[PDB]
Amino acid sequence: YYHAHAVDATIQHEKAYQRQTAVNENMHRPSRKHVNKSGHIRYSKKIGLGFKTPAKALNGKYIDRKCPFTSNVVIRGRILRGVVHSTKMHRTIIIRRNYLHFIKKYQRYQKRHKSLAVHCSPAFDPKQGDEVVIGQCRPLSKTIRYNVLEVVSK
Amino acid sequence: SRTEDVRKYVVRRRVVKSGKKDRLKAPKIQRLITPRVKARRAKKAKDAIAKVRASAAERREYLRLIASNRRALRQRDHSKKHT
Amino acid sequence: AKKHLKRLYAPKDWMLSKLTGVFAPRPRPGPHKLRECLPLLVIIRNRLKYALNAREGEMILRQGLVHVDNHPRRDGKYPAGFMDVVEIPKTGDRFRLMYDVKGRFALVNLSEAEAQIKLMKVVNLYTATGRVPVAVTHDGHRIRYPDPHTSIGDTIVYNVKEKKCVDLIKNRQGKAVIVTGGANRGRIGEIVKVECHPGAFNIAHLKDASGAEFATRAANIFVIGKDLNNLQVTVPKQQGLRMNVIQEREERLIAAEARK
Amino acid sequence: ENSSCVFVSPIFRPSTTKAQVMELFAGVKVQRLRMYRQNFAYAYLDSPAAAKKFVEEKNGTEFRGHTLRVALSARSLEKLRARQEAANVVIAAHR
Amino acid sequence: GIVRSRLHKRKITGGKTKIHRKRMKAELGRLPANTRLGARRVSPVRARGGNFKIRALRLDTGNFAWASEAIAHRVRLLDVVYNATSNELVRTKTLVKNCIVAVDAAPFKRWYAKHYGIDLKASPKLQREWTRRRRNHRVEKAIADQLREGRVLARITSRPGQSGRADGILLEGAELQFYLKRLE
RNA sequence: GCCAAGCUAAUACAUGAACCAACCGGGUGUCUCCGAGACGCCCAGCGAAUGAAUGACAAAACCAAUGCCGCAGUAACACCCAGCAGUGUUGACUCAAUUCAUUCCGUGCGAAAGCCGGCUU
Ligand code: NA
Repeated sequence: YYHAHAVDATIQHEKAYQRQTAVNENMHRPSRKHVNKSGHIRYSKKIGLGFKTPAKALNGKYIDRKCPFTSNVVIRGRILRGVVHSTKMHRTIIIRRNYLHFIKKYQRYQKRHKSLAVHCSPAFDPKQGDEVVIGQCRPLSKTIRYNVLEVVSK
Repeated sequence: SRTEDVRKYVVRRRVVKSGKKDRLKAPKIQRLITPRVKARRAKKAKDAIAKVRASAAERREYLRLIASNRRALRQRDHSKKHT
Repeated sequence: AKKHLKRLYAPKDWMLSKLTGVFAPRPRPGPHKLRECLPLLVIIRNRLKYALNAREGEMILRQGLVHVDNHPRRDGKYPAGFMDVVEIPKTGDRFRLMYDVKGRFALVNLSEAEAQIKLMKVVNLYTATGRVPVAVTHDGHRIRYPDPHTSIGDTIVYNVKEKKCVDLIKNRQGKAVIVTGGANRGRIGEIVKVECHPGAFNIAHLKDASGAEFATRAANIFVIGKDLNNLQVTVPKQQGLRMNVIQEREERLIAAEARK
Repeated sequence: ENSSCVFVSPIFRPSTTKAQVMELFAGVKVQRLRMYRQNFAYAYLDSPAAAKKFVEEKNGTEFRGHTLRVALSARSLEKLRARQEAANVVIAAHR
Repeated sequence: GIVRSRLHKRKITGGKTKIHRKRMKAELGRLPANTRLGARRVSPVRARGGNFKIRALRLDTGNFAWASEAIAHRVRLLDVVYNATSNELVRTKTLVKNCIVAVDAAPFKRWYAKHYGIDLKASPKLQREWTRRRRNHRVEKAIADQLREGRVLARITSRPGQSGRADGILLEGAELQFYLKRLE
């Protein structure tokens, strides 16, 4: 007669049970390896390059299989910065990079821009116009190759 | 019989050529085990186990060095703490 | 896939004339990289001048008359490289492959009890089956039980004749190194301070014997001794001392004037 | 050399009582059984001279269940005795 | 044949790419397995590099583990009860990864009595380690309720069309309650 | 471009080596002492699939059981081994590697059941 946990109706509306692969949440005697403040079992990872782990990653409840902090996605390659351009998708944003291009013949500059598709973890809530830091990862979709690592307000 | 020689029972064919001594042709025996090859087979198993024995000795030396280094730190800590 | 090598595409460290032929011998995979190796056919024929052509160079090699690291090699495409010992017992000459101050390959004469050891840089460490530690060196060797204090970047003194490691040199502040790549190849310096940039390359600052200051990537340095006084390996004549081109041009003009 | 105490193996504390070991082996000055080894005992002899090990029962007489082994421990009594008052001076250092 | 390249796709701008190279062997695909319940039948496939893949066509046996007790047993599959992709896979009775199946509960009941001495052991004898490990140990009612029924729900954890095996794990906790609500 | 019958090689194909020969672990039956020990039995190789752990941290009283002389010494460990791993790497890992359970092996794994010389084995 062991009373287990209950289904979290907030985060279970996807026709299949959302669960973290790295850990088993049905353990009667959890160890000290992966335990958050609430005493639950949650897998969290420490990425490199001196990036702090968000609080919602350590003591949250969301399930993301493409998050760089709570999944097997690793960060390697390039680190860039941009401004949020659109947040009309689900866990995806568009960032824009603006720069000046120098034309040698006329000795003058030229305004140019480029658009990138980035995966936004639920640990972050960026608004349009904010500045973000993104890091390169493996192909996560047809167009996505970067992951959000930090957000600067306004 | 299992011990009787077989080199003397091989079939020999005779070829005659005009103005030449007749020659006898016999097949070369295959799968014939000689005391030269019996020592060759048994030799292989000798250094197969010898090589494995050597690696176990190399493992023991490493564990001695690891443990002895770990032991010296305990004595140094206790020597200073007691004295 | 590829099997040939055009002469123009061959590395410039070798001395091959563009007007002599279309092709150059392509080294086989082995201990050293293709772009940082000297094939055995080039050493025998183009440097030692023992073989006039490549037909006579095959007679010498396929007889096993050339020993590399105390082992005969009969392939003219064998990739011999840095810190390698080449011995020909019939002629009684022993060499070591090093870099001169300019950057070219140099053959340094050796003696007995010195042609028995070589220095290897550790590039990787991992755990094998049965929980044994294995270290991979810069020339493909795999040591199955290294010193417990070994780390990546250190130098291991090996004994080719008897096949066990004898000593270990650690990589840190206050040590003698030789640069093996870049624009400062073959220069012997002294580690001053190393900048650590995670994810990117590390930069090491070195000072020469004369006091000249220079920098290079951390992967291009090779520890060879505690300091410039007691080196563990014989170096070429210039001792890794780079000189100005202005003065260099003057002495050769004077020496050649009095040469006759 | 030095002959004060002997080492007894492999007697087991959970199987043999205090009186049972005293019967086979005579320890006059001191006697103690060690549990971390669980096969070690330290008994001191008043007048061992050549000790009980050299005369006999070295490695052949065997004890109940297992063969017995003994040797010269090269430890005397008055050293560990002396440290006790040195340890008694700290037993009273704090109340 | 089948390809896995992006040359036939539209650009993000909606335009069309002009392909000027033929199809390469390095980007091929293969037809699926469509594994089903039944007597064992597999076929090997030679993959790139000379390796082999076991394309299973029918299976009826697998290895299922009780995570709470850290044990495992070889049992027989009884039915397919749920599939997240489409219930037409439940009708056709196909076996894929993460599908929900019902397995034989007899071997797990026997191990339960042999270990913890509970029957849902002719002579007690000196073996009384039952009380030694029965302390601080409880079994959820949901697992025990279906153990005595004869079958227990499980989740397939292996890819049958890539390795030729149907291995799984028994549902417990919140995952069990999630699927029991949909099935009703 | 082809068919049938009759001969016979292998480093082609197939099958297959017990004792010499160790260290260590898990589960279980009959004996002795008062929980300890002995014995018998099943399984314990490289690689593969699944599940569970490891893959670090960064001021005193009371009770039950324990180590040492009553709490001062104090790597750990119920004998043969009293230091025979308490310590993998990276910027970062669900990676390397180790232990337990089931299938393994139902894709695989010969000492080529191999060939030459020199000394007398
Ligand atoms: Na063969």
